[PDB]
Amino acid sequence: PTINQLVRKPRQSKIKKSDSPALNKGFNSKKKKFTDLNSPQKRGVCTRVGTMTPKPNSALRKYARVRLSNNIEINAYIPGIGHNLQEHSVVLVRGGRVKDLPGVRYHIVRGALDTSGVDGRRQGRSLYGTKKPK
Amino acid sequence: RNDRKVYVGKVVSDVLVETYKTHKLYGKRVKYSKKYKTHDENNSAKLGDIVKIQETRPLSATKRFRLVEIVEES
Amino acid sequence: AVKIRLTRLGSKRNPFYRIVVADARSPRDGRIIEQIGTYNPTSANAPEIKVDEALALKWLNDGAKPTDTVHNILSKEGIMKKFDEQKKA
Amino acid sequence: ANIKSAIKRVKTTEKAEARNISQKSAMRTAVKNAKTAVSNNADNKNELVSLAVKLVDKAAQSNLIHSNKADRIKSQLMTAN
RNA sequence: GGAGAGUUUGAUCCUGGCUCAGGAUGAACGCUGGCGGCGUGCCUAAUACAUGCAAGUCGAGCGAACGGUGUUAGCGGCGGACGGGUGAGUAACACGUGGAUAACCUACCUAUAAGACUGGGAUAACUUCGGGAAACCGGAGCUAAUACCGGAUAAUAUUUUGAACCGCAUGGUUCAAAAGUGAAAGACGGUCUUGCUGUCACUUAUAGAUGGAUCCGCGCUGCAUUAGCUAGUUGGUAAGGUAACGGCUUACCAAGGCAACGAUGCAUAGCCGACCUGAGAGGGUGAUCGGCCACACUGGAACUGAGACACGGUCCAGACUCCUACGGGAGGCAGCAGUAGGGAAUCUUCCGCAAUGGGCGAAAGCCUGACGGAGCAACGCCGCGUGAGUGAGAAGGUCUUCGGAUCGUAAAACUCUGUUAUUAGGGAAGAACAUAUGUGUAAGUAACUGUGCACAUCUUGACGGUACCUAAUCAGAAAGCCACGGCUAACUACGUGCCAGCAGCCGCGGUAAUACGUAGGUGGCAAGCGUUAUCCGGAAUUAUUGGGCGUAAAGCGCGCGUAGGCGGUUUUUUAAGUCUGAUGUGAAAGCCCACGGCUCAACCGUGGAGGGUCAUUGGAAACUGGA
Ligand SMILES: [K+]
Ligand SMILES: [K+]
Ligand SMILES: [Mg+2]
Ligand SMILES: [Mg+2]
Ligand SMILES: [Mg+2]
Ligand SMILES: [Mg+2]
Ligand SMILES: [Mg+2]
Ligand SMILES: [Mg+2]
Ligand SMILES: [Mg+2]
Ligand SMILES: [Mg+2]
Ligand SMILES: [Mg+2]
Ligand SMILES: [Mg+2]
Ligand SMILES: [Mg+2]
Ligand SMILES: [Mg+2]
Ligand SMILES: [Mg+2]
Ligand SMILES: [Mg+2]
Ligand SMILES: [Mg+2]
Ligand SMILES: [Mg+2]
Ligand SMILES: [Mg+2]
Ligand SMILES: [Mg+2]
Ligand SMILES: [Mg+2]
Ligand SMILES: [Mg+2]
Ligand SMILES: [Mg+2]
Ligand SMILES: [Mg+2]
Ligand SMILES: [Mg+2]
Ligand SMILES: [Mg+2]
Ligand SMILES: [Mg+2]
Ligand SMILES: [Mg+2]
Ligand SMILES: [Mg+2]
Ligand SMILES: [Mg+2]
Ligand SMILES: [Mg+2]
Ligand SMILES: [Mg+2]
Ligand SMILES: [Mg+2]
Ligand SMILES: [Mg+2]
Repeated sequence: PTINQLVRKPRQSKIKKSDSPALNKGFNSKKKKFTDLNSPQKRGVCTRVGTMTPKPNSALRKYARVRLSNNIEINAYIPGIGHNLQEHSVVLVRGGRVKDLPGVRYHIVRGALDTSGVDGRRQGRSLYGTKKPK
Repeated sequence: RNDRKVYVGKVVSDVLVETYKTHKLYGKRVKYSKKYKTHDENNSAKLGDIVKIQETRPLSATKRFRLVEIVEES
Repeated sequence: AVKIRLTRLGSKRNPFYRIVVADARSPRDGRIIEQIGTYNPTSANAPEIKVDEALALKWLNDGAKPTDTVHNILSKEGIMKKFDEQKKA
Repeated sequence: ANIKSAIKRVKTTEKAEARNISQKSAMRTAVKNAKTAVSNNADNKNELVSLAVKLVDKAAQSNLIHSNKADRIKSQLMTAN
């Protein structure tokens, strides 16, 4: 555009959007209002664990339905081989969407709160909440 | 002593002191104007006259200037 | 009142002091009127006093009062003697 | 309330407030009386003005009013006198 | 001082988004964890708060009481408006920067001058009689002061007469020259003469210094799917009011004032120095340190005071909590700790006033959760370890084209070291003083005491028996984390068989998987290593620097035309833009350069540089603007 057009109507950058919107909101119970805080993880309670089929891929991918501490419902993936989760489990939820699973944008942290570490894991244990053997 | 700010402008009601505000990003000069409610004493000036004003102590809720001299008659 | 006093600088267990003219109500390390020197009590050999003598007498003659330590510093630099001599004369 | 010197300050404030109220009231009475006496040209309008000026100066010395307010009050009577 | 790569196709070149490699954090989480230094540590609930501490001091202002020269409660003075916390509100002269006040106030401090005369009456304490569970309240008497109040003296302050001179309009500086009017205090010492006199204190006046107040230019977030707003509103007169100007308030008069240069409304936000990122232009943030503002359970007021409409004061209203003997009473951690709650998440109910600073005091000193330190946490940065030298292919693991290869000089073996660690011995600085005691000198004195200044002697360390140093003994206690198809440094075997699982992207797995899981090996880092979240970069992907619109997204269907933007040649003139000096200012800390101290380094300190679209002022005249 012309300089005069830019003076009349300046440039405007596109607004960036967050990939984990449920983590960036808090809840004040006393005032019954939503805040904006940018948390790295959120506590939550498992409403419904289960499995889901992928979008070329084929498997039974384990996940849980979680009500986060800010009263938001999300689908969180359970990484690793075997888990100890069920209804009413207290879990820590972090960011990171799992491709091939539509509607699952978060991960459950292994080895935090009620979720156990992966059993028998020996490589990359810190990603799966497993203590060092022996 | 000390100097009080002086302006020159045109009466818009019986003073407009149009100035330039250079654009911060693009560098183009853009005209802007500010109306200075001023004290004329004996209602001497009229609409369109180009007048000189000087800063004074507050004279009313919005008057901070006194008309000192008329420059170009209406 | 107006004071000539020491504001603390440096780090833990390693104090360094600037000599400042400040309002008594100002916080120790905050707003000052004018710095007039430094003072290093932990230096290797000499406490390293660095007073601006012309500035110190202007404030002393203007009613600024030193703290106890600053009075000793100004005395060690002869400023207190010149202040008393100039007051009588 | 809680602090010993704050508790004492409540008492000394009340004592000062009682003295200040009396002296302000008397000073305002004399000023009003002197103001009226001017608006009618009484025989003792000079004595009433001198009394009002005396009390206004004593109030300013007592910090009951500012010196600037005392000067403003003094002029209003004296120009009208 | 500027790096790219993957991904649309059978293949291509474009366009275009997406993703990745970098830096950073008040981080959190997972696995792991040796030390030292320096820093940092409730970002959420301005949620509610148990308990302790965070503001006193002065007996050289005063009376009394109790004790044997001391002390207690009280009166009185000063302080409690600082220091400390927090960021709720605020889009505003709140803040930044630059100015103005001829419209301002200022305790304590300093200097100068003139004074400090003469009377009086209260009242707390206290004693006594009561009333109340308590908090506390009544009656009777008593009494002091540097408490309070009369009178005298004091004018630069006020009124009027004027005058001279000057300014930026209101005006201002003097010169008078009359009329009213305004103060004060003693304490502790010396000499003694009960007179004089020292220090501190007191009054008035004038300056200085300090602090505060008001006004103005410019700068300050979104939303127009917010376009009308205002009626004390805008101006005037008068009065009132204030430290002060002013619709600041009221009365009357007039109908103005603001707005498309965005008024108003809604939402969001304390602002700045700084901080992160970036080649820069920019973009992002305001925790910590410093400046300014605002707030103190919510809302409204005022009192005292130099200063408050007052965090640990008062009054009132409200919500809530606590005691009650039901009449009544009490409270406010956004001080330091600490608790509960919320949360992914953020510490000890520690030590000391030794240092610096502050209040009170003549001083000794007292007070000081400011502050100086210690404690906890790999939260960050920096430094040092977890051994070193020699040592030919041992066993064991893994692979094997069962020859071998590799882990690997790695291990063991031989010597060596003690940073660290343990035990013991020594052990700084940080401390300057003040007081007191002597001398000397200056002012003053009639002289002395005292005061100022100088020298000499004296006491004082929370940390802490810490840092550090010395000796002995031992490689003995001290390595983990992620990755290895490509981007991208580093590959093999076995198990599994589109399962289990992996995944930032391309995608991998359906019986010979370098991508799943494990193992060996390797790579990258290392007391850390990874993951997540968030911001800048890469992104020229909002393009001023630095992009586009025939067919990729993009020319309004087309006129007329308002505001605005832009505008042919020459001469003279101006000086707003432009250019070029001067002056002032842009605090300190920070960044960058230099140097110095920390064993180095972090860090600390010192000296510079930088940063304005800043203001004021002197020049130039080509270009833009004005005539
Ligand atoms: K393809
Ligand atoms: K102290
Ligand atoms: Mg020393
Ligand atoms: Mg530390
Ligand atoms: Mg907070
Ligand atoms: Mg609260
Ligand atoms: Mg006492
Ligand atoms: Mg005084
Ligand atoms: Mg008195
Ligand atoms: Mg806010
Ligand atoms: Mg760039
Ligand atoms: Mg008052
Ligand atoms: Mg207070
Ligand atoms: Mg409190
Ligand atoms: Mg607390
Ligand atoms: Mg919790
Ligand atoms: Mg001290
Ligand atoms: Mg105490
Ligand atoms: Mg950790
Ligand atoms: Mg490679
Ligand atoms: Mg993996
Ligand atoms: Mg296989
Ligand atoms: Mg792979
Ligand atoms: Mg694998
Ligand atoms: Mg390191
Ligand atoms: Mg980015
Ligand atoms: Mg970018
Ligand atoms: Mg393009
Ligand atoms: Mg075109
Ligand atoms: Mg098409
Ligand atoms: Mg098209
Ligand atoms: Mg067309
Ligand atoms: Mg069409
Ligand atoms: Mg260092």
